[PDB]
Amino acid sequence: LDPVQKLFVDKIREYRTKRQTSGGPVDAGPEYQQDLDRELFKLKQMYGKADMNTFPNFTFEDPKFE
Amino acid sequence: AGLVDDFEKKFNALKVPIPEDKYTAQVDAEEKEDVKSCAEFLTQSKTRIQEYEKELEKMRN
Repeated sequence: LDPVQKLFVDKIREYRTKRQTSGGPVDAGPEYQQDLDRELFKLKQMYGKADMNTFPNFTFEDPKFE
Repeated sequence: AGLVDDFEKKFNALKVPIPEDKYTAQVDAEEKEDVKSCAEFLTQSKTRIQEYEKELEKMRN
Protein backbone atom coordinates (compact mmCIF):
# COMPACT_ATOMS: atom_id res chain seq x y z
CA LEU A 1 0.00 0.00 0.00
CA ASP A 2 2.91 2.19 0.94
CA PRO A 3 6.65 2.74 0.34
CA VAL A 4 8.63 5.73 -0.80
CA GLN A 5 7.95 8.71 1.43
CA LYS A 6 9.23 11.35 -0.68
CA LEU A 7 6.71 10.72 -3.40
CA PHE A 8 4.61 8.60 -1.10
CA VAL A 9 3.45 11.34 1.28
CA ASP A 10 1.57 13.16 -1.48
CA LYS A 11 0.57 10.03 -3.43
CA ILE A 12 -0.95 8.15 -0.52
CA ARG A 13 -2.46 11.43 0.75
CA GLU A 14 -4.45 11.78 -2.50
CA TYR A 15 -5.68 8.18 -2.27
CA ARG A 16 -7.12 8.72 1.23
CA THR A 17 -8.87 11.90 0.01
CA LYS A 18 -10.79 9.48 -2.27
CA ARG A 19 -12.04 7.46 0.67
CA GLN A 20 -12.86 10.74 2.50
CA THR A 21 -15.56 11.51 -0.11
CA SER A 22 -19.08 10.19 -0.66
CA GLY A 23 -19.84 11.54 -4.11
CA GLY A 24 -18.24 8.17 -4.83
CA PRO A 25 -15.02 7.50 -2.90
CA VAL A 26 -13.98 10.83 -4.48
CA ASP A 27 -15.96 10.36 -7.67
CA ALA A 28 -16.26 7.12 -9.57
CA GLY A 29 -16.05 7.60 -13.34
CA PRO A 30 -18.38 6.45 -16.18
CA GLU A 31 -15.72 4.11 -17.59
CA TYR A 32 -15.73 1.83 -14.65
CA GLN A 33 -19.51 1.83 -14.38
CA GLN A 34 -19.84 0.69 -18.02
CA ASP A 35 -17.37 -2.18 -17.55
CA LEU A 36 -18.82 -3.17 -14.18
CA ASP A 37 -22.26 -3.72 -15.67
CA ARG A 38 -20.73 -5.69 -18.56
CA GLU A 39 -18.57 -7.86 -16.33
CA LEU A 40 -21.53 -8.44 -14.06
CA PHE A 41 -23.42 -9.97 -16.95
CA LYS A 42 -20.68 -12.32 -17.87
CA LEU A 43 -20.01 -14.01 -14.69
CA LYS A 44 -23.75 -14.73 -14.27
CA GLN A 45 -23.26 -16.79 -17.48
CA MET A 46 -20.28 -18.38 -15.64
CA TYR A 47 -22.33 -20.06 -13.17
CA GLY A 48 -25.80 -19.99 -14.69
CA LYS A 49 -28.57 -17.39 -14.51
CA ALA A 50 -30.40 -18.82 -11.52
CA ASP A 51 -29.89 -16.62 -8.48
CA MET A 52 -27.91 -18.30 -5.75
CA ASN A 53 -29.61 -16.18 -3.11
CA THR A 54 -31.94 -19.16 -3.02
CA PHE A 55 -31.00 -22.84 -3.21
CA PRO A 56 -32.35 -25.57 -5.45
CA ASN A 57 -35.25 -28.05 -4.71
CA PHE A 58 -36.06 -31.49 -6.36
CA THR A 59 -38.96 -33.93 -6.97
CA PHE A 60 -39.59 -37.63 -6.50
CA GLU A 61 -40.74 -40.67 -8.33
CA ASP A 62 -40.92 -44.46 -8.41
CA PRO A 63 -41.95 -47.27 -10.78
CA LYS A 64 -42.59 -51.00 -10.58
CA PHE A 65 -40.01 -53.36 -12.07
CA GLU A 66 -42.07 -56.55 -12.44
CA ALA B 1 -23.26 -8.93 4.40
CA GLY B 2 -27.05 -8.90 4.95
CA LEU B 3 -27.41 -11.42 2.08
CA VAL B 4 -25.21 -14.08 3.73
CA ASP B 5 -27.42 -13.84 6.80
CA ASP B 6 -30.79 -13.92 4.92
CA PHE B 7 -30.01 -16.93 2.79
CA GLU B 8 -28.36 -18.42 5.81
CA LYS B 9 -31.44 -18.49 7.91
CA LYS B 10 -33.75 -19.74 5.16
CA PHE B 11 -31.35 -22.45 4.04
CA ASN B 12 -30.13 -23.68 7.41
CA ALA B 13 -33.66 -23.70 8.87
CA LEU B 14 -35.02 -25.42 5.72
CA LYS B 15 -35.21 -29.17 5.23
CA VAL B 16 -36.49 -30.53 2.01
CA PRO B 17 -38.59 -33.97 2.24
CA ILE B 18 -37.04 -37.33 1.27
CA PRO B 19 -38.26 -38.38 -2.23
CA GLU B 20 -41.41 -40.00 -1.05
CA ASP B 21 -42.59 -43.64 -1.13
CA LYS B 22 -45.39 -44.36 -3.58
CA TYR B 23 -45.15 -48.17 -3.69
CA THR B 24 -44.85 -50.66 -0.87
CA ALA B 25 -46.98 -53.49 -2.31
CA GLN B 26 -43.81 -55.14 -3.56
CA VAL B 27 -43.24 -56.93 -0.28
CA ASP B 28 -46.83 -57.73 -0.19
CA ALA B 29 -47.91 -58.63 -3.77
CA GLU B 30 -45.05 -60.86 -3.30
CA GLU B 31 -45.25 -62.41 0.09
CA LYS B 32 -48.85 -63.22 -0.89
CA GLU B 33 -47.72 -64.59 -4.28
CA ASP B 34 -45.10 -66.45 -2.09
CA VAL B 35 -47.92 -68.12 -0.33
CA LYS B 36 -49.11 -68.51 -3.95
CA SER B 37 -46.09 -70.40 -4.47
CA CYS B 38 -46.12 -72.27 -1.15
CA ALA B 39 -49.61 -73.55 -0.14
CA GLU B 40 -50.94 -73.57 -3.75
CA PHE B 41 -47.78 -75.22 -5.22
CA LEU B 42 -46.11 -76.59 -2.08
CA THR B 43 -49.27 -78.83 -1.45
CA GLN B 44 -50.03 -80.12 -4.84
CA SER B 45 -46.28 -80.65 -5.42
CA LYS B 46 -45.63 -82.48 -2.10
CA THR B 47 -48.71 -84.67 -2.50
CA ARG B 48 -47.57 -85.77 -5.96
CA ILE B 49 -44.08 -86.53 -4.68
CA GLN B 50 -45.37 -88.98 -2.09
CA GLU B 51 -47.03 -91.21 -4.67
CA TYR B 52 -43.88 -91.42 -6.75
CA GLU B 53 -41.60 -92.50 -3.73
CA LYS B 54 -44.39 -94.87 -2.52
CA GLU B 55 -44.34 -97.01 -5.66
CA LEU B 56 -40.44 -97.08 -5.75
CA GLU B 57 -40.10 -98.51 -2.43
CA LYS B 58 -42.02 -101.59 -3.57
CA MET B 59 -40.18 -101.36 -6.83
CA ARG B 60 -36.94 -101.67 -4.85
CA ASN B 61 -38.62 -104.68 -3.13
